[PDB]
Amino acid sequence: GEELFTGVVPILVELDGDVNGHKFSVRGEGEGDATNGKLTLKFICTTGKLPVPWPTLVTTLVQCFSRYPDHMKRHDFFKSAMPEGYVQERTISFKDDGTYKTRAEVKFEGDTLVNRIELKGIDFKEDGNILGHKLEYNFNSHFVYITADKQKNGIKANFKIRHNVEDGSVQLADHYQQNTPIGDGPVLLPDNHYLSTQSVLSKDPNEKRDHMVLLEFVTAAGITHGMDELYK
Ligand code: NA
Repeated sequence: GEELFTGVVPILVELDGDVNGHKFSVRGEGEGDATNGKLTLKFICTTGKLPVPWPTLVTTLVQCFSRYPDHMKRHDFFKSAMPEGYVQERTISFKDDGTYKTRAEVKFEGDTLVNRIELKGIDFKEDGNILGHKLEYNFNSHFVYITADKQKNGIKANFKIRHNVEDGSVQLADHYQQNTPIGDGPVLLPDNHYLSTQSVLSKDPNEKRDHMVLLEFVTAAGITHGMDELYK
């Protein structure tokens, strides 16, 4: 629950991926400050050069660090499932191109929040925007729409990621997401709401490996009951 996130929490991220047969691994380390909604992470492709653009992996590479307003805390499924954790699965459909399917487990190893991911990508075009590395190294702001999934005792989400392309166009990546708690502990199943996300991608000038430095800010919104400063 909430008590596990009141301070700064170390994060580890591990990703094993296969896109069109290209096998790669990514490791990340950093920390999260859920009280402010802030993540700071650095990711390295430990197998060598990454075969897809780093921005395509941002959403896959810990929504338990979202800042939920006080009046919305009872709608925070992600923290409610901690420390035992949750499974997060997605299908990501790149318009006019291939698809990623991802399965991750997000849980605590003691003080550290760990996101361990398997990713499979298929049907990508060899000189599409992904395998052709035509996406700009930057990231837009989005809304993540959450609803409860009673049957699976978890949540579903949907959203559309917009990836800038180097020729000025936009590459859409449609996200379908399901989260299921690990084990049988009680959880908070929320009313419909959304996350508001913002991200900054950068590079470490002293890092020669293929890598991504990430700053991310996420808050929850879409419910107003109990937010008394809004009465005025
Ligand atoms: Na919360």
